[PDB]
Amino acid sequence: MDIIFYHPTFDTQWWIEALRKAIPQARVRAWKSGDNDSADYALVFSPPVEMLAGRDLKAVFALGAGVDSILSKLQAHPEMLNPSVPLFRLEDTGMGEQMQEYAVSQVLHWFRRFDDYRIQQNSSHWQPLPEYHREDFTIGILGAGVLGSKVAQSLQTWRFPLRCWSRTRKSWPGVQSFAGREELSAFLSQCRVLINLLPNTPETVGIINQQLLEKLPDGAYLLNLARGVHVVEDDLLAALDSGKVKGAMLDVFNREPLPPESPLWQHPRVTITPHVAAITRPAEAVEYISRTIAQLEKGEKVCGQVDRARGY
Amino acid sequence: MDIIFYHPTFDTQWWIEALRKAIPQARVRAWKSGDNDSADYALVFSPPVEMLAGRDLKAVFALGAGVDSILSKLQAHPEMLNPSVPLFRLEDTGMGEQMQEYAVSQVLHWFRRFDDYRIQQNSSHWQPLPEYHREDFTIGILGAGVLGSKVAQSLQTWRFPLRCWSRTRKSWPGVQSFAGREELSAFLSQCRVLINLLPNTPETVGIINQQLLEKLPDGAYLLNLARGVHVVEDDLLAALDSGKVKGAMLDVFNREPLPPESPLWQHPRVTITPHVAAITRPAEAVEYISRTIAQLEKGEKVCGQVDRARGY
Ligand SMILES: NC(=O)c1ccc[n+]([C@@H]2O[C@H](COP(=O)([O-])OP(=O)(O)OC[C@H]3O[C@@H](n4cnc5c(N)ncnc54)[C@H](OP(=O)(O)O)[C@@H]3O)[C@@H](O)[C@H]2O)c1
Ligand SMILES: NC(=O)c1ccc[n+]([C@@H]2O[C@H](COP(=O)([O-])OP(=O)(O)OC[C@H]3O[C@@H](n4cnc5c(N)ncnc54)[C@H](OP(=O)(O)O)[C@@H]3O)[C@@H](O)[C@H]2O)c1
Ligand code: NA
Ligand code: NA
Ligand code: NA
Ligand code: NA
Ligand code: NA
Ligand code: NA
Repeated sequence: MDIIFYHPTFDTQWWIEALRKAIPQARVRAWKSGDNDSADYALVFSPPVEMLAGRDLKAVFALGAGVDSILSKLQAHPEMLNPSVPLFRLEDTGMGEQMQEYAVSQVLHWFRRFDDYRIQQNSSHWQPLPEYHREDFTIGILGAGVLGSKVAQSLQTWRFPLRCWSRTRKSWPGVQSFAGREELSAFLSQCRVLINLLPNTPETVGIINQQLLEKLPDGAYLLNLARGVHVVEDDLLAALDSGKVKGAMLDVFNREPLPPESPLWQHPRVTITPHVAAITRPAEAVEYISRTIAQLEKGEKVCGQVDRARGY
Repeated sequence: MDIIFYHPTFDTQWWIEALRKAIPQARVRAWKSGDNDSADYALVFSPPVEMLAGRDLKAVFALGAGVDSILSKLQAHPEMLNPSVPLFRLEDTGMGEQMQEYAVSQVLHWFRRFDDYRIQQNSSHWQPLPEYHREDFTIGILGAGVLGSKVAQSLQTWRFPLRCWSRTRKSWPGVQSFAGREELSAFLSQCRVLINLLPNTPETVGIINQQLLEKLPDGAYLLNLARGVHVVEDDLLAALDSGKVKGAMLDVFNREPLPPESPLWQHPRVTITPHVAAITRPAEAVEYISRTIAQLEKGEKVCGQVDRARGY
């Protein structure tokens, strides 16, 4: 088999050698413009149209969890990916654990009021604060997917009440499952902490807006780990200023790098990380890709597959 | 049986009623000066000498995990507690989990470089930082006791390399156990994060000093959850300023409330909480005390007992 690889910023030489070692029967090469030699599999991130267009590939692997950019690209250039080509994405490959690290750290951070103590430390002010209680600290997770379930599981360890929201019902014992736009209000009403792990689709763009934020309990916390387009930044700023939202930690934004004029940077109740919540671990991705190719060759079921009509 | 209760700041009425409900055969009363009526058990925090002196109690329960103040008090007033009186302390009663919340949150906080991103956010500066790796993030725990083991266990969940230090060898699979002054250097040499859960004894006062801090790897983190007397604050400040210690989160200090003149308050790399790491949960303490009295009455073994010669 022949594998073509393309990523704009990763260590291409490392990946290619690791793929050769993991799939010894594969000829693995870096794709450059002009290469129209055959390929059975394409491993891509932000690929050019010319790399995929008119290729009857056996599969394409998107080297990330989110596929919103490939899809919108294929939207603008429908000839980029023939409809017979299955599209795969990275399911977990270390991003589950990284999302758990981020979510558990910050949730405990808010629950133990380290944000308040930091404000007080700024004034050299010593004052113990009343403790919060698990019953008042229900955590709602917006997507209930590969990453959503991982986060939920890690938070169950800490005995927080848990609820998730998705398109289809989930069966997680101890997590109250909400499904559909019609149940979104009920879900929101108890979320002391709202964690966003939705994919970017037309049905979810802008979903965290004034209408959503007003359904939250007062003094809620927003942890946006998914895509910046999910949040209407002005509505968030208004909810922060009214006390509706006590605090927000944001890893993604409508424009990235977040422009320095944005009020989010210097807002006392906002924490910013430069889109680093979860990046794939190359050794785990190489294991996942070679295992998936192997299952494809054996006729076994794989499932980590992107539904291009559904949008994720 | 007769129980006398004394605490300077807790809700005495709540405790007394909860103890009555949990031990229905007990007459439970709040101790006030002048009360020399009989008592089988004393539940005390920071008691006056007059409450205990010359009483042939069946047991005394210190309403906390640390007993350094009762002991030093009994040191200054040897008649306060007859040597036949067994002294008990609160083992866990919810402080294990609270120490796990604090330790896991901050360790992940440092490991994911949220401290660096916060510095950068202060300048509205957007920059992803190289990730840290578990192999370089060994966590050492200074005490290996009730709270030390709880913290170690919660950190094992996250796959950090773990090592503990104590007087006696421990048998925790996956945690490398160090014991005695003679092995303290070897223990320190790999501690990327040093978590202090020692009791305050004459053998441990001042142990975190220039000599200890220089044995640490560079860019270490100090998390002091035990007693302020363990840390020589000037030596810590010097290690912070030289880059030896990247960061310190401190819940306890040599004087409390930490005086506002202390450089710790405004130091960029120091986080301060007003001695709130772990407080006992009254319902869990009442359960532990009544269960312990019950075991004492049945002749079973209890063990949560303070060794007054040893100092903890
Ligand atoms: N560094 C970073 O910040 C970072 C890293 C990785 C990923 N991410 C983001 O995290 C997202 C989640 O990844 P994942 O692997 O967990 O995705 P996933 O397994 O595909 O899960 C997505 C979840 O969103 C739900 N969903 C989709 N559309 C919906 C709608 N209209 N209404 C309600 N629920 C809807 C799905 O419901 P069903 O279960 O019913 O299908 C699913 O539970 C990615 O899409 C990516 O944008 C961010
Ligand atoms: N809010 C707060 O900040 C807060 C709350 C609760 C407790 N604390 C502090 O946390 C401490 C720990 O409580 P705990 O219940 O975990 O106590 P513990 O079960 O008695 O454990 C103490 C540990 O320290 C070790 N140790 C004592 N002296 C030593 C020495 N000279 N050299 C080496 N190791 C020594 C002991 O070793 P062995 O196992 O060999 O005996 C033991 O493992 C308390 O004493 C208290 O000061 C703070
Ligand atoms: Na390339
Ligand atoms: Na993409
Ligand atoms: Na609680
Ligand atoms: Na009292
Ligand atoms: Na004490
Ligand atoms: Na790692």
